[PDB]
Amino acid sequence: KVFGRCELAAAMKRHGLDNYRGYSLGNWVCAAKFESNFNTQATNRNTDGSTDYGILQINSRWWCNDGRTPGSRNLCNIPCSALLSSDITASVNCAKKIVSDGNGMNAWVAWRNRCKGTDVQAWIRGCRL
Ligand SMILES: [Cl-]
Ligand SMILES: [Cl-]
Ligand code: NA
Repeated sequence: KVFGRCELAAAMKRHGLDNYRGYSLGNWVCAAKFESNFNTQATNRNTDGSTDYGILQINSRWWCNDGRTPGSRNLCNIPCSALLSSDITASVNCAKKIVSDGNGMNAWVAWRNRCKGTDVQAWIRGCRL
């Protein structure tokens, strides 16, 4: 599923992400735009052989099982394929664990480089929430 901007914002707010660990909703929408272009089916292979999955590009080296990243962990206890669903519940729940792990949203490279320090409220401007 390719989300609209305000549609995704409402779903994330309906999933508890607004101000989660201090990150306003616009941070999460900005991250999803530049990680996946709001596409739940996005995948990208990394040099080390791990793969990133879904609307927030969660990496199989630590967070999910895809059967093809030897020596990796599955800290969200899910198959990586579950992160590609049109229902974003599994991605949101796993993102809550990532952002709690000490490094905040710096875990998402595109957030650090394209969202951090910008007017992220602009990403939810005009949405009914
Ligand atoms: Cl915001
Ligand atoms: Cl933080
Ligand atoms: Na894994």
